[PDB]
Amino acid sequence: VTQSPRNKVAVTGGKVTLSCNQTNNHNNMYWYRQDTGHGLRLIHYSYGAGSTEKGDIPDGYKASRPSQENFSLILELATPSQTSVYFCASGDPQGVSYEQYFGPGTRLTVLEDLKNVFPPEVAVFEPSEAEISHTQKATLVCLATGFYPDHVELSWWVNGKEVHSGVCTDPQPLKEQPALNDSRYALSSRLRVSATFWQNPRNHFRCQVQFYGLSENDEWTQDRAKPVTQIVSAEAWGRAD
Amino acid sequence: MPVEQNPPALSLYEGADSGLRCNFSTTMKSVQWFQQNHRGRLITLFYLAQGTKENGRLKSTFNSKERYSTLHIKDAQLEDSGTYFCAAVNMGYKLTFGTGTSLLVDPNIQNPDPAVYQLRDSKSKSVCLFTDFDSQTNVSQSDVYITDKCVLDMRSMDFKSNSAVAWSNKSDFACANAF
Repeated sequence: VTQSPRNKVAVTGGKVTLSCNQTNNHNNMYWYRQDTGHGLRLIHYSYGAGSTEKGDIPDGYKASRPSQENFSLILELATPSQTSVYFCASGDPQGVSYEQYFGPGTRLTVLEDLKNVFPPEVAVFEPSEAEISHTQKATLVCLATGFYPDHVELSWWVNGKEVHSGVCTDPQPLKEQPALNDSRYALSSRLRVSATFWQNPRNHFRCQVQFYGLSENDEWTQDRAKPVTQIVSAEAWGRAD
Repeated sequence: MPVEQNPPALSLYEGADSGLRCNFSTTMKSVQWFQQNHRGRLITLFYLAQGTKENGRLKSTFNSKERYSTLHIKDAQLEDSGTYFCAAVNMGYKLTFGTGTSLLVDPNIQNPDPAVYQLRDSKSKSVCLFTDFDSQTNVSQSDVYITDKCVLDMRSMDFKSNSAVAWSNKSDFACANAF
């Protein structure tokens, strides 16, 4: 089950269409939204090609099943309460099984104004000589700051290849101004390597932050750079010191 | 509620076992268990119409008559962290979701040595690192920011460590008075 787009920023009152495609030839398709304290709740479903049915919470949404494969969710007039993670699913009623097959989810943010959208600033902080001397290990820190909405994907790249060990990223981004509504966010990550690996100047370290923002089709007439979906990186070379 | 999950949250140590519970208000036809990791993907662990099933280190039981389902995790690994959802199909054939059990797997720190280090920017904002503390340590705390902890696995050395970060733009900020 696939979903498109995977991330979307929309304005209050704008029209949003979320698409779902399945290759399982299942008669049933479903649209859910996930929210804290509610698990996943059914919005609309379809018991076959050309037809749609209201789910538990249909208000503010329409659905379209133009073929056996496609099921779309339409927000004619997006409202901030529709900010959520949307999951599409398929299921086969022909057999005895009630099992459902889920898409990867679509993160939607509905904002009153697109001027609140900001990409992150990214900085890499080099290891402490005190940590190296005491532990013969070296921790680099990546800091992604000032972004909005709060979803980014941070990864570490060493000598041009993504690393999958020695890393951890904060469970959640933090609010830079907790008292403020529409506060920008910060997120950090650590990469820990051996002291001898960090000390080698042939080794290159880069922190990459994938940000999901505006699309090409969004209008932008402000002075600052358009906060489109983009990748913001910071890098450091190893050094003996 | 129709589908109730217990506990709401769970902390466990690597290598430990735990049993998750799910209770129903009505007769259910089936249960589906999921793990949702940090990446947000809903991964099916089990689908059961009755009895018990095994999936690697996981085991699940469904009892429609007694209105419950269980999910057991053996020898917990760091990858088990995430939210575990229980969802069941009613006599109306609709899949109803529980609100999830949030599971966090903590490492067993072999040689705790809580330490605060100062790191400078690779370019021309100060950053403090708190690291190597045991998993029983809770990281607390206007112009200063302190993150929650995370565990990293230096697999090349079969070594795991906890850390948190603090930073500020303010002049009066020092790592001695940060955590």
